[PDB]
Amino acid sequence: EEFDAIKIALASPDMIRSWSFGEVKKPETINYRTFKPERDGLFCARIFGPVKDYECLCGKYKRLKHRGVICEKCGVEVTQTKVRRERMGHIELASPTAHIWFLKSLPSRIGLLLDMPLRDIERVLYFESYVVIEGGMTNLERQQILTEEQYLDALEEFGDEFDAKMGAEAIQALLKSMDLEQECEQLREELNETNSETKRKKLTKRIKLLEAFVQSGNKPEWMILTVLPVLPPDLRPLVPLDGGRFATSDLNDLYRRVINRNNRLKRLLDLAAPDIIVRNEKRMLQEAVDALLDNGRRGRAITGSNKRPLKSLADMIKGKQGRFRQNLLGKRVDYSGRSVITVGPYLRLHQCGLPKKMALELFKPFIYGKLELRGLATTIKAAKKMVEREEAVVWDILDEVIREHPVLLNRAPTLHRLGIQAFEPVLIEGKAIQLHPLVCAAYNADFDGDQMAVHVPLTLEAQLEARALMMSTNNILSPANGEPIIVPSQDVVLGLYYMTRDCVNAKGEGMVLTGPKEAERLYRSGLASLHARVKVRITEYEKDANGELVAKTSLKDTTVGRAILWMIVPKGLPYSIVNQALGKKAISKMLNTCYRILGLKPTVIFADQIMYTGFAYAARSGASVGIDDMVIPEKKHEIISEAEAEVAEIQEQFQSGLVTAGERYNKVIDIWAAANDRVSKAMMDNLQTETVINRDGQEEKQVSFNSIYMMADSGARGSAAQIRQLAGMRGLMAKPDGSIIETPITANFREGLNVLQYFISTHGARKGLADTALKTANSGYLTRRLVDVAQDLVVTEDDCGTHEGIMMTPVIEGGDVKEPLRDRVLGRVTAEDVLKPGTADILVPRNTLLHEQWCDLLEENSVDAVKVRSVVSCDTDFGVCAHCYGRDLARGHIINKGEAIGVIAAQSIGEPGTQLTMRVKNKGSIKLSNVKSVVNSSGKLVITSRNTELKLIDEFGRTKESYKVPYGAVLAKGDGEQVAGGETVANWDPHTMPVITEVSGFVRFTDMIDGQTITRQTDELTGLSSLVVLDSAERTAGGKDLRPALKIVDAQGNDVLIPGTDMPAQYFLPGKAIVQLEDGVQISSGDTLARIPQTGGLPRVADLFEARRPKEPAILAEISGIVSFGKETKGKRRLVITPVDGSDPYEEMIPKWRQLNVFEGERVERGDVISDGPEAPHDILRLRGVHAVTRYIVNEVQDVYRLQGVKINDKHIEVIVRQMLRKATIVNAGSSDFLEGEQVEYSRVKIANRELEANGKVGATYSRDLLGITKASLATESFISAASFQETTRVLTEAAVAGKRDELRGLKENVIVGRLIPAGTGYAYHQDRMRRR
Amino acid sequence: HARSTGSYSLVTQQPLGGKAQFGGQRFGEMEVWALEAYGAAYTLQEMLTVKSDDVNGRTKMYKNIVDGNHQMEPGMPESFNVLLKEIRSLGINIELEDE
Amino acid sequence: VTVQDAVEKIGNRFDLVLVAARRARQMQVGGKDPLVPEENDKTTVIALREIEEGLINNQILDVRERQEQQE
RNA sequence: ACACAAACGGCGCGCG
DNA sequence: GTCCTATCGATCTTCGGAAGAGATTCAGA
DNA sequence: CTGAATCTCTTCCCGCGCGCCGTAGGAC
Ligand SMILES: [Mg+2]
Ligand SMILES: [Zn+2]
Ligand SMILES: [Zn+2]
Repeated sequence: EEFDAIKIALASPDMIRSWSFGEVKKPETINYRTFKPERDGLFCARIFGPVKDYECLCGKYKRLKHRGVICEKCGVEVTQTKVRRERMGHIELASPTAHIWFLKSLPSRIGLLLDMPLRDIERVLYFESYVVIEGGMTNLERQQILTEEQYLDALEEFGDEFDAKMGAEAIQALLKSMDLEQECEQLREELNETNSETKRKKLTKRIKLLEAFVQSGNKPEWMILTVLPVLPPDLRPLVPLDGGRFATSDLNDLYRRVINRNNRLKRLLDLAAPDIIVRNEKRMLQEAVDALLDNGRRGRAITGSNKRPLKSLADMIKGKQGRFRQNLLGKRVDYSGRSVITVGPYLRLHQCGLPKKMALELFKPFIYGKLELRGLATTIKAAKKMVEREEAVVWDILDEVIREHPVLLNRAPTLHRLGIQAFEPVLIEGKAIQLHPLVCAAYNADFDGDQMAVHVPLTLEAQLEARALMMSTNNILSPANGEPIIVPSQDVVLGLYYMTRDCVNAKGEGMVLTGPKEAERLYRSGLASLHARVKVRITEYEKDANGELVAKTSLKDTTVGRAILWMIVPKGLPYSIVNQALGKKAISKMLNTCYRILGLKPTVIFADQIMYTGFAYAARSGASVGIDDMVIPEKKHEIISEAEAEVAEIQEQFQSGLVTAGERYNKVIDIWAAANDRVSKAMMDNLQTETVINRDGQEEKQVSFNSIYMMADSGARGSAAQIRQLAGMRGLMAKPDGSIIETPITANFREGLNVLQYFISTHGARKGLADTALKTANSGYLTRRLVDVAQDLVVTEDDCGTHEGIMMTPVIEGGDVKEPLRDRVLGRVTAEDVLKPGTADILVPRNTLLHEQWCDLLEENSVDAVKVRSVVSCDTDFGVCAHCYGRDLARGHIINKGEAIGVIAAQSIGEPGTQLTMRVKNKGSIKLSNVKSVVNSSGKLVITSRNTELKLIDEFGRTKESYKVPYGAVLAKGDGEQVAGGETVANWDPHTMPVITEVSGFVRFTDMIDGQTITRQTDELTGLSSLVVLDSAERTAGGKDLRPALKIVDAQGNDVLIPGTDMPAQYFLPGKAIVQLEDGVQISSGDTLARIPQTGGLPRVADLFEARRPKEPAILAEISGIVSFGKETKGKRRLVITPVDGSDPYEEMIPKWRQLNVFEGERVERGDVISDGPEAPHDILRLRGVHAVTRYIVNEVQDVYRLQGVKINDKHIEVIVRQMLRKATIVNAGSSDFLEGEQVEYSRVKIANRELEANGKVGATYSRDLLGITKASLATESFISAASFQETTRVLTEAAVAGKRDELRGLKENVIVGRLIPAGTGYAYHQDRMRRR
Repeated sequence: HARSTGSYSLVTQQPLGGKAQFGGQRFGEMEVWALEAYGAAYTLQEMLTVKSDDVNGRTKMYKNIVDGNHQMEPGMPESFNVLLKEIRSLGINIELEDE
Repeated sequence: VTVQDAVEKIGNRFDLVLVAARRARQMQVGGKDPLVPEENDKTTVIALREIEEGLINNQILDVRERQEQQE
């Protein structure tokens, strides 16, 4: 039926009665002797509904015809039993009762309204302390809580000049007493006066709550339960585990307790029991209800004899076991099966093989239809009866049914959308499901026993959906990167690699062949060897400027295997690519380029022929491996013995005392490192070199045909490390602590390890397994967080309208680049026209899709950076615009509108995360940045700037290099000088911080006070003793009072002015500065005399996305002003930053231990590092956020994967960033009813300003806010999604008081209710559905 | 193991589980995301509504297959009703909005 | 068959499936027999073939239904 | 009368 | 033996862990 | 009204296969 939104509200007591169909009186369920439901009890038929079919228990009626009559004997309406599962019943509470969630939400909803702390009101609720009301006639109070004895004595003081109450009754009375609207206005007036922020925030929370509460349809007094609903019995079934011995059903048990607890209280109320007893009873009643809801939020959970905590109502909803995960977001599905996997070489890429047994089952409904279409089956049961036969005709029909029907196969757990793909089936006699080898790799299938699950699409729409998208032929390209995921297997690649290799001399070598046709025949006859060298005539095709393919013929010198393989190659590809040994490297780019040149359709067929050929000649090659293959270098013993002698010298020298233990230790490992590497040199060099061959007389050397070398060299499997261990030495090894054992594993594997050596290796092996075990668990919980926040985003616009964008550069770290700008700009769109080399000429339009050729064209030019539009900059409302996203990785061309990119990005990041772990240099020209420097008496330039950087150009005119040059460091290179490696950049102090006499003159102790501020440290054996400055935080009061500053002087009696300004040049000093160029000594501009003292993967990326402020962040400047100290250091040190215009009186509190890049008179600008250390992203957002923080975050995460060499496309990260700052903060009245200081979702405020400013009305001023993904997701507006994510109760409460209404935007909401999500296909329908609106 | 059709659990109309009982395979939560990654939606709709959680639709689907139509009626996942009842069984009032 | 080409004619993956299904149900139970020849294929493929030719398209389908209503 | 069928919740061990 | 009947809540083998943000809370300023 | 040193209810990959196993107290 039609509906569009979900709304949340608090049920007024009558509303429960409206839902009700009967009061449940008796705390009993069934007639245990003969199991009728208990009338008036937890399963009363007439309250809920008939137990059987359509008929009552007293059998007054026995057909549908009787619909619509009570039976006077046993009441229940003659109706379908299903109604029993639907209708609810109510309970009458003996006394008002408090709902716990509102009480004990982390911000106590009731407490906040009351402005009374959670702990206190609890006393009143539990009848252990009174709360007084209407006591203004006396010393008593509006709502003061008081001790029972305080109350009782107050009773002696006053008869009834007050009222004192306990329990929910008192709470509800207080709520009823609230002049709630005036209270908010009363508080609003207070806010205007409030002079302290800590007070303000507390206040702001309250008013906002009250405003929301009143504006909502909710009224607080309803929160106190008086009538209670009880779930329909069928939803709380009592299955007969063993006949009369039913399985436990907690919810019924809880009801049982409450009902009995309620009844017993009723009795005493009837009897008018003494007050103390009933008071206790009231609490015990509250206790039971409390348990019924949560059963654990109270001090102690209740448990049965089984000693397990009973499952409260909330339990079925909340958490991992909750409905959301248990049922809604994942569910068991009919027409499904699981099987063990196998590889079928004969299969074509689009095909899959499955067993007949499963197939016969899976398509039974289809079979019946065909049988009855055949007319062979008189009825369904007859059809089912025939199928039991498994008769030949059944198989004939099954083949007809399955003739082209697509099917779905998925491994578990899925990594990404490639994890599930569609296939066309073929039938198999066995029981395993057969998979094409090339595809399985993408699935990450390992045949060590992996199982797989199968599902069948039923309807026409699904079948087309499966064939159009999921079918394997469609999915050759990875979506995380527009690169072929289909690159052949280890075996397939190796066979071709062996085939493509050449032999210096071989059978049949040296003939001339007209073409591959005779080449195959000659090899097949055995008259010539596969890799024998040969001359051949060949034809190849070039596609013209438009694509028309024309042929050319030529002769080539080649090995035979290459010619035959060329026959498999389709037209339009140059022969040269195959005229070489083909390892996985060559095949990878060959296939990739082939597809782009020729398209998809030739590619898929081309892949199959490659796959078939590789297996065939891999078998012929007989590429076996044997122990003899592992040749060991004789140098292994020699180097080991040689190295051992040297290590003994180091140990002896330590015994001599000539070296420390640490130096002794680290020198030894270095000796081992050299020894191992020399072994690697000998081992690796020999194996590759191991072939000497005769060619028409005389001998020659060629790359070895050794099995082991071919396997590693081909890239099929292993690495140089593996062979080094096996043939060389297992090498240096470390404890679980990471400390290297001072002796490596000198032994290889070809010869066995010694016991201790092997025992040592166990530490490393287990550690690797240990890390993997927890990592795989930790990474999954990360991905779940990712998907939730990302899911909302969808491309809906074509263009958002922005001309703005971010600028792209190659990462320039560790000197020059470590990535190409070519790869990153690819597939994006410009923000502005590209400036051609030279000036004023534009090379590319302002919004060109930067596909391959233009990127090649750009890099051909001298470009260094380019500006591109971004999804974060995208101005789209409730979504994204296509042009901002640009190319689709899985399609090459621009994206189709209506696609939810967010899930794609999340998955793209998710898979690689598992692979993480949880356990002057060159030629160029010089350039400087953040430059401030002066020239010293030595004729060289020294840096006065506190953030100078060095960068270098390649004399082509493009710049790629960067370094930080310390403050006070002396520049060896000026003028933008040409430079080469070894011409080191500068003279700098990497050990300690200097202080520079920037002016030229005589250094004086003017205003540098002896004893109190500068003190002669003893300096021990030096003989000479040096005056040393002492810090404010350590020196006597005199150190504070007479703060010293290094001041130079000239003929004026004071330093010549700061160049261009009459200010004194005194350099205000920190402590530990040592001065022996004492008063009166000569000094020049820029000279210095001071020397002041200064991981992992998955967790690093994790907290980054959650954007946690680091443990101890760097201290950064803000505002453009000159700094100064005053509020002398006591706890925090205070500094004033004064902009010379507008807002001079800005000052901050700063920790004492941090070193400072400025002291007292330095002019500093916003965001400048006062100290190094991890930056809090929020402040980056605060200072210069949108573009800057994006680049910062993008680089940081990219580094983790760039370290691992994982080619994640950056644009996906931008998607996450979009959500991170989807929120915004307003500080303005503007001209809209947003609170003067308000936090909002950006889109809502953005559009509001669009109309508000279009009206000419003052738009509100806002800043965009940074939320960790976890925090952001929970903050989302569509509560349903957040409710399903985690911390359910804290979410629902949020919706409750708000009475929020959900419009079911996004995917998750639509998924839950099951209607078509706004995905590619569904979006079109949803788009048209709104067209109906 | 394979199942085309079979009984359903009382507390929730979703198919039984496992091999001992003739249960059906669980479409994992993560795998839905993968499906969501592709633009296919009708498949997903059919997945939960027809194949998992709609007595009315799946029965009607059953007949249509015998009728050779291979068409589904949209239906409404039953378990969703269960959740609504439970939430409504709390002190929360929750409703569906027509407009 | 595997298309990877008809999408060019209609220009969108999602529209291709949506439009194709619309046509498919016609030949499934709606009548309006296939326009492309038959090779014991299934209607999903048969309709898919019709668009693969560029023979059938949304605009033609819109024309086809509205003109047919007649009396 | 032309029709249902045997799981609710835990624990241990293994699996990719 | 079969079958009926009313609460259910103390003292015993307990502790077996730990990251991260809203109360309530320690020291004056 | 500032200060940390104090403070507790969220979360802990996806699926699968067996095996066992579930209120107390009493007409004597
Ligand atoms: Mg495996
Ligand atoms: Zn009756
Ligand atoms: Zn845009």
